[PDB]
Amino acid sequence: MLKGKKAVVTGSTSGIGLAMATELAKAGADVVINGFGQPEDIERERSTLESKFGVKAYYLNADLSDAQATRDFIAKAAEALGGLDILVNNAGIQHTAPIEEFPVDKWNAIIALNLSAVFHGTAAALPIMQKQGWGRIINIASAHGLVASVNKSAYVAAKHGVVGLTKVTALENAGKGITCNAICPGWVRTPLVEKQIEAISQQKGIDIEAAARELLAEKQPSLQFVTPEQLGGAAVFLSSAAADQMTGTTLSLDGGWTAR
Amino acid sequence: MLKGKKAVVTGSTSGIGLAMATELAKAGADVVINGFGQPEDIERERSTLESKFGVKAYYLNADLSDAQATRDFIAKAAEALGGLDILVNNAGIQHTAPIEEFPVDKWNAIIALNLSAVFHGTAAALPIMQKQGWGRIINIASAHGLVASVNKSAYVAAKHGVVGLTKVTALENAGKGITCNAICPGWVRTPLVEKQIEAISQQKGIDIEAAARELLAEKQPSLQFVTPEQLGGAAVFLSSAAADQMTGTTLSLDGGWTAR
Amino acid sequence: MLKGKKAVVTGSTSGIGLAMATELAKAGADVVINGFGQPEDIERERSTLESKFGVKAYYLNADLSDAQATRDFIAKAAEALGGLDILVNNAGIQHTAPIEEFPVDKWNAIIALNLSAVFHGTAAALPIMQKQGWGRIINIASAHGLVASVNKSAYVAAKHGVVGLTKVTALENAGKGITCNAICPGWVRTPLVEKQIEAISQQKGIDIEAAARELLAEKQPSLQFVTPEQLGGAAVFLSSAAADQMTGTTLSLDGGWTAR
Amino acid sequence: MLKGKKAVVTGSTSGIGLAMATELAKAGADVVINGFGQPEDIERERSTLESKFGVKAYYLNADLSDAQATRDFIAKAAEALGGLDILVNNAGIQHTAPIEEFPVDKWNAIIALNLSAVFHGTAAALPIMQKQGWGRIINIASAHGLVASVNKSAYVAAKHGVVGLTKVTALENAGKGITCNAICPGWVRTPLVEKQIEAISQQKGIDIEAAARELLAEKQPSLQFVTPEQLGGAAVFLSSAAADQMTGTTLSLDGGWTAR
Ligand SMILES: NC(=O)c1ccc[n+]([C@@H]2O[C@H](COP(=O)([O-])OP(=O)(O)OC[C@H]3O[C@@H](n4cnc5c(N)ncnc54)[C@H](O)[C@@H]3O)[C@@H](O)[C@H]2O)c1
Ligand SMILES: NC(=O)c1ccc[n+]([C@@H]2O[C@H](COP(=O)([O-])OP(=O)(O)OC[C@H]3O[C@@H](n4cnc5c(N)ncnc54)[C@H](O)[C@@H]3O)[C@@H](O)[C@H]2O)c1
Ligand SMILES: NC(=O)c1ccc[n+]([C@@H]2O[C@H](COP(=O)([O-])OP(=O)(O)OC[C@H]3O[C@@H](n4cnc5c(N)ncnc54)[C@H](O)[C@@H]3O)[C@@H](O)[C@H]2O)c1
Ligand SMILES: NC(=O)c1ccc[n+]([C@@H]2O[C@H](COP(=O)([O-])OP(=O)(O)OC[C@H]3O[C@@H](n4cnc5c(N)ncnc54)[C@H](O)[C@@H]3O)[C@@H](O)[C@H]2O)c1
Ligand SMILES: CC(C(=O)O)C(=O)O
Ligand SMILES: CC(C(=O)O)C(=O)O
Ligand SMILES: CC(C(=O)O)C(=O)O
Ligand SMILES: CC(C(=O)O)C(=O)O
Ligand SMILES: [Cl-]
Ligand SMILES: [Cl-]
Ligand SMILES: [Cl-]
Ligand SMILES: [Cl-]
Ligand code: NA
Ligand code: NA
Ligand code: NA
Ligand code: NA
Ligand code: NA
Ligand code: NA
Ligand code: NA
Ligand code: NA
Ligand code: NA
Ligand code: NA
Repeated sequence: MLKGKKAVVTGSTSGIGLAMATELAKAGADVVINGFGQPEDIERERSTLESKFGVKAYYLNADLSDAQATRDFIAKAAEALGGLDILVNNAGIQHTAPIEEFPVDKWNAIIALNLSAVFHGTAAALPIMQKQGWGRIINIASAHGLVASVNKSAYVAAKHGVVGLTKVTALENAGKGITCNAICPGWVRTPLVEKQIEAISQQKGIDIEAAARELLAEKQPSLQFVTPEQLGGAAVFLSSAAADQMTGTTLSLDGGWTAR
Repeated sequence: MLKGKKAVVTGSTSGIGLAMATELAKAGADVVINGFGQPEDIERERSTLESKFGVKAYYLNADLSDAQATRDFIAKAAEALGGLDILVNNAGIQHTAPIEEFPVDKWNAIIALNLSAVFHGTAAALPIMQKQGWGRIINIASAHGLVASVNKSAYVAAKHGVVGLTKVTALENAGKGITCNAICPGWVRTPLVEKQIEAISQQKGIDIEAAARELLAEKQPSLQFVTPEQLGGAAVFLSSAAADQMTGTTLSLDGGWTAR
Repeated sequence: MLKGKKAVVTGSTSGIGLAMATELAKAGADVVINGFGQPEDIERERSTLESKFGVKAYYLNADLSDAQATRDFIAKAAEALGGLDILVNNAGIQHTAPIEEFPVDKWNAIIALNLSAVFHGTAAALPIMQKQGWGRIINIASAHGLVASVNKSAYVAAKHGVVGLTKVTALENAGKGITCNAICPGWVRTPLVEKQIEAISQQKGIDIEAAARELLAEKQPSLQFVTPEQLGGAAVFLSSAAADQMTGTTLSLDGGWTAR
Repeated sequence: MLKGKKAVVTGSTSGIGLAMATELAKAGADVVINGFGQPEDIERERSTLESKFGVKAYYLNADLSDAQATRDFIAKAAEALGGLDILVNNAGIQHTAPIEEFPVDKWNAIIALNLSAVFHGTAAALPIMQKQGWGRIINIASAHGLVASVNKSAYVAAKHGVVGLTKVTALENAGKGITCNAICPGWVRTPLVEKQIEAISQQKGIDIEAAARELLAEKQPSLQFVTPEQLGGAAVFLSSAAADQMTGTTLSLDGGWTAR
């Protein structure tokens, strides 16, 4: 249980981040959500976190590709919550192309969100955690923070960068009651992945589900998707006392991807 | 909760394994314990698992440096439990010396217990898990399955071997409902480590607790020990549904050791 | 021997890059050098590469923190050389501060040079190498592309990012006659490190050489610096036929840093 | 050049080890060879090392699955050579089967040769290298010392163990003029691999060369074999001055295997 804890989840209007916010709320944490989407859906998300799980929930819109907006977001989040115990740096994007064709603006956008926002969010959060002598920073990296695939230069670079940044954060705050770890998922069937399944299905002239199977077969030995719920469970474990001395490391939920 | 689950923990008469057995019993699992020690203490351990936590508990004595004894142990364990859902391959020993002075019999003993017993125990357990379509194999490796220190050739070799074996086990059983992962602790203050703290204290002419601090400072950035209870919590997480697609990987609870 | 080969070394007016350019020239390669410094020193460097080693050498000034300048540099380099066989992405900077004090502009500057320039330089070079069916891209990462230290968030993030980018580059160009690998040095006594030795010497109130010894003792088990000449040798090996099937990997010359 | 150096290569009657011995002899080293095979072929190998390359060469038969035989081999080798500068621990075997079907005797045989012989050979060599203040220990691990595949439990465990042992050796002898590193090949078309290509060809009902292509496609992005000659080149680089501060690490020549 995380009763009383104050959590922030970036990019929690969709996908993995939405499940993170849900699982933390179900554990008893008040939650700040963030991200893009339809305003009606976002407000329904916010209000149902409160009405289902009896916590406080706030939505703060911030484009975390902007450094100052990210730092201002963390301040506003901590003000809303009355503190900041758990930060989940989750927001991210993907774009696929070979390096020589990879758009410079897409490189910049992926580095800005998937890497730099993790730095800026961490930097803003840390003094709050340091003052109280407790904190969790949970970075959502990827299997692609540990290994590579073709046509994902920016994303692999960014995610490797997140794994490095995680280690530094941990070392700088070792023994302070603050841990920092990176959750490294394999394939999870969110909109980020559905776009790649569709692109495969076209390339190969197959139906969407045959394409999903081929995507899994190439990388993920279990031949099953990792679920957002599972990953929310992992974040809840990282937030627990059992994980007091788990810091600076990666937690891979990837169906065997990185074992081979 | 692991209500109804059937667990086996090797080397669970002391240290980390004793906490593993305790946490699994507290989660509702029936438990087979194993290891050396005073018979009066072992029977008190067994009986109090039952009387505290309302599960069944059995003690089976087996020297797991012997391959056939290890395989016979798993059979006897599964017969006692009426099945075998969770295997924790935990028993291990340590000996410190530079390579050219390292006793050949100690190399053999460390390889036999710390590596080969994990293979033989896994081999015996797997068909039971494969038939039922569910299982957890949880190998207790070390930070020394990922990095080295001086004067620990056999142990580092064995533990690296366990990390490799974990990956194979996972891959071979991917998608079958069976996962295999390695918990990689840093320093935990058990008798295995107390011997090294004492040897330091002599070498340096300091008291035992100053020696414990020096041991931590050299390797473990948090400057705190990992606890057996924490590691029992990690095993309980690995046994959970959230960890259905966590397989073939390492879970480091090491206070930052492997981050630097 | 690399007789006839056409090489480019970024940040080759100082330190490791200067030794890279020297060793490649000594092996018979024509060389484009790059970087900041005193014009008189740079021209002496250029002209003495030619007069000592009988190759052609060119200096192209480009601030590689600018993406378009980096891409324009590679074009100008290939035009000067009449081709482009070997690219050494070496230019880099360092800044030390804890995350919450780490200047946003320094984060941006380190990401731009130490990571993004590697992407932009690679992207520009690749089509030239792909057309000829041979190439070497040699990225100078660090031990800090594999592990972390305190107060080096941006640099560790960038260098981990370079290690990831290296892997992608390799995979995308597997079998094409092009390899991409990352050289990961430990401490090398260049101006980048002399600044840190000086900062230590002040912090600890010791002389510069006692500070150098303390810097080595903390991280580098050999207690010796890696030399620029050694690293130039490593680049010459990577450029050789023996390394035709060495791709996507790290070559650590670090006195044991990453072994522990 | 390694003129005057004294080298020992285990398992150098076939495959990678034969190329190791050849390249070291071509660099000017006297060489002790070792392994099984036809006596006429072995003597022709020995004598042609001498007649082609003008060095001394000796063949010492030792079954390195036996610890004392391994230690006695190193003594006899050093006596033949008049010293011992470079030790290449290369001899190894393979067997494929799922864990629950994996023969206990094959586990024991693979651990004994592929792991324990590396320990015993290292232990015997080290005092000779320590006394002279120079040495190279070059362990032939595998991609399977870093990652796993199915049906290779013993081999993956052993090779991970070699990677760990390499790190310890390096750390214990840091700064002494002795380095220890592990060469980690991908597929190399020796008899060890030809057996697996044949087993595939049967399983799939295809010709041998289509099977070789399928073997490469599954693991090795370059779609080319690594050659024994290349690996001999890598050993010659490790033996060079440029590699004085390369210690405790892995040198992967694997066509991209471990990048993904
Ligand atoms: N889906 C996978 O298979 C997978 C695997 C490994 C890691 N990841 C990582 O998981 C994280 C979540 O990804 P997902 O699959 O749930 O994707 P998703 O597209 O479902 O969700 C992305 C979330 O980030 C938000 N977002 C995007 N741009 C933003 C910006 N500039 N500022 C603030 N918010 C922004 C979106 O609105 C959304 O809430 C990402 O970091 C991704 O890299 C995903
Ligand atoms: N303590 C640490 O800091 C630490 C760190 C990393 C990993 N580990 C690993 O944790 C595991 C448990 O170690 P611990 O610190 O609790 O040590 P411990 O000495 O307290 O416990 C060892 C257990 O194994 C049993 N045992 C020993 N030899 C055996 C044999 N031949 N057959 C069956 N049982 C045997 C002992 O009786 C005891 O129950 C080991 O695998 C060890 O390598 C320990
Ligand atoms: N010295 C070490 O111990 C060490 C260890 C690991 C990795 N590295 C890496 O080695 C590489 C070289 O570092 P060094 O120690 O030789 O440092 P150095 O300061 O001696 O040399 C840096 C070189 O890069 C050039 N440079 C800097 N900013 C630039 C810009 N914007 N555009 C173009 N050129 C620029 C400099 O003019 C100089 O030629 C760097 O990538 C560094 O991260 C160094
Ligand atoms: N071929 C590959 O693709 C590949 C890939 C990675 C690593 N490796 C490793 O390379 C090394 C050499 O393998 P290879 O492919 O050249 O195989 P190989 O079968 O051609 O050669 C094996 C050598 O070891 C010798 N040998 C076997 N048993 C021995 C014993 N008990 N005592 C002494 N010598 C013994 C053999 O006689 C032979 O000289 C092995 O360690 C292997 O694990 C091979
Ligand atoms: C697996 C998935 C991710 O890493 O986000 C991908 O897009 O590669
Ligand atoms: C840390 C501890 C262990 O790995 O068991 C040790 O003995 O090194
Ligand atoms: C070792 C050195 C480097 O990585 O450049 C440092 O500044 O940490
Ligand atoms: C690649 C090869 C080896 O590792 O020896 C194999 O048998 O898997
Ligand atoms: Cl890929
Ligand atoms: Cl050490
Ligand atoms: Cl540090
Ligand atoms: Cl596999
Ligand atoms: Na709180
Ligand atoms: Na940003
Ligand atoms: Na059960
Ligand atoms: Na055994
Ligand atoms: Na390390
Ligand atoms: Na050329
Ligand atoms: Na740039
Ligand atoms: Na000699
Ligand atoms: Na042996
Ligand atoms: Na991999």
